Amino acid sequence: DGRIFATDALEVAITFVESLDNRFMTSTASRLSTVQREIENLETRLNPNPANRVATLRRRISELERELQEAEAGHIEVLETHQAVEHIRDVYNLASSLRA
Amino acid sequence: MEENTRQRTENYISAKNQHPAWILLATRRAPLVLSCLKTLFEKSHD
Repeated sequence: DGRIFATDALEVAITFVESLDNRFMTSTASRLSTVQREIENLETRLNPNPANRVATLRRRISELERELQEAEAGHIEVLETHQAVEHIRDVYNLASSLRA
Repeated sequence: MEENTRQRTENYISAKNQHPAWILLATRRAPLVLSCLKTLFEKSHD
């Protein structure tokens, strides 16, 4: 139509060039918690046995109840300055990965 | 087995000589074209 459109090769080259400069680290404490969470979620959602799923759901509910009970005492834990920065960067990386 | 080491080199050579991304990167004018294209496509995708 007389217009130019980018392809996957151009996107790959642009990604390489952009990653040449300073780029966000993925070898971080966060995105380790993320992979652990995703692995546990996949393990729960992949099992065919319903009893195992029920037991895992009950255990998660128990842990959430314990956390809520602790919070009721006022034990809500802010993460950190640097920890918050790292989590924000991790989330930004994960979100940016959605358009590849 | 060195096959994983010779077919790998063949694949790398083929990609270097054929894949548009590596061809553009190796081109001695790559920075100018890359900057122009990135600037053009940063604003519009239609």
